[PDB]
Amino acid sequence: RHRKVLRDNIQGITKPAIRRLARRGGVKRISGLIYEETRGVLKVFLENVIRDAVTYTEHAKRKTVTAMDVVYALKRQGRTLYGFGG
Amino acid sequence: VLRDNIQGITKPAIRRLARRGGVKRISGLIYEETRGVLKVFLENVIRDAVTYTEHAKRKTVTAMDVVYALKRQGRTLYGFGG
Amino acid sequence: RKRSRKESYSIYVYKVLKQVHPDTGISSKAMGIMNSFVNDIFERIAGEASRLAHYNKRSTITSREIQTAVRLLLPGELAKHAVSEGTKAVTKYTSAK
Amino acid sequence: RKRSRKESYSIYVYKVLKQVHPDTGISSKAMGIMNSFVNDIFERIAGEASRLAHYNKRSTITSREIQTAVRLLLPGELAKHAVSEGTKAVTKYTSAK
Amino acid sequence: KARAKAKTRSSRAGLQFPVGRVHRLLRKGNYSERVGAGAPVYLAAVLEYLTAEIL
Amino acid sequence: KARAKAKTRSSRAGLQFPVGRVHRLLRKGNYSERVGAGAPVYLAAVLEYLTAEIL
Repeated sequence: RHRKVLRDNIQGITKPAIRRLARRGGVKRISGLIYEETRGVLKVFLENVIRDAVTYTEHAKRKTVTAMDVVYALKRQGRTLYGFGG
Repeated sequence: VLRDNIQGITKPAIRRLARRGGVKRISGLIYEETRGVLKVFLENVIRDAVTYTEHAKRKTVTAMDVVYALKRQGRTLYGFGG
Repeated sequence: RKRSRKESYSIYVYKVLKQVHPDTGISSKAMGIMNSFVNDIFERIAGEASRLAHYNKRSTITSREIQTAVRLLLPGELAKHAVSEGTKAVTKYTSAK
Repeated sequence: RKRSRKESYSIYVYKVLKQVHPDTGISSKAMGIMNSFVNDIFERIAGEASRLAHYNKRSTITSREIQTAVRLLLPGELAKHAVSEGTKAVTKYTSAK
Repeated sequence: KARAKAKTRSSRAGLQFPVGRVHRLLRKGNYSERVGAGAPVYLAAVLEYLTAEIL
Repeated sequence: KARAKAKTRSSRAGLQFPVGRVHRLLRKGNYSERVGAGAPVYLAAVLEYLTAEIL
């Protein structure tokens, strides 16, 4: 058998979920090639933020990533986040 | 005769700038809109500049005020000190 | 029995809310939002004031510097009204010692 | 006879330039550019270090914090080579007291 | 001594937001070496007005 | 006393950028209360490397 669920990866971010997301942005009609590209885009964003978060985590000699690290890592990219402390 | 002075930013100079930006062909209506856009940018900067100016109780605008006001709008500028 | 102590701006936000809309409540998440918002604005203003001070080789942050930073960061009419409140506050505080 | 004193990083840049390309000069404007560049990077790194320290409730800025800030601000290979140079410098400084 | 009873600086300012906590936060936080008495009142007032507008 | 002759910290580092001026700039600038000896050497090396790359 070969499942590895659909890639054991980003492909669990299913199509209709992206559809709902595009619906939030007011969009009506989407092409079939969008999905994959969006996924790649998402990955890049996450990568950068997570990297920074992990780096903050590494400075405190912890093995648990806290919310605060995510907040700060987001703040440095100009995407400050409210509602989780800081 | 003077013409609100925004007209000192003439057509051919704007054409030249657009040429530096890779533009080949320009409609006639661009000019007015561009002028307005330019005005807005300047206004914001100078406001901040003058604010820094007002804080020192000086009457002479210095480069540093402009540099700071530019820095705070996310358009940091190099080559005039600081 | 060991116990810590985390401060916030909650209680004060609650007071203000009861002043402006007596028959209205507010959830914990939103209060957290307001807490983070207050912290963010505080940080911006203090940092900007610091930068102004350092640029003019003055070692004291005063009301003047705060006023300046407010005019820089905020736009227009919001700045004017807030500045009004600040000036009124200083005038009241300085008199009734 | 009254006279001031404005410091800059000019001379050090000149040394570096002669080290890397002996038969080459540089104009004043570009030297000013390099001066501004240096000051900007210095400000970013120190500011970020400060923010890291304040977030972990440590009141000392050490080499560790700088190293972390560098890994945060700069991307990839530039960071790796820079970090290596810095580590080498610390290792040389600490030994030859 | 007399030890006049202490009212809060907030109560002198006629404000609800605090002052003393703000002063402490300005001292700890590497913003300046010294802080003048007037600053935190101004700052607190600004915060109050913004918070009132939002709510 | 002996008063060994003072070589620069830069020379100990084998660098061309300075160190002492950086130390002063970190003390004045409200970045932290105290600064450790290792930091400015690290920062100096970083500045020199970047400068060399650009030139």
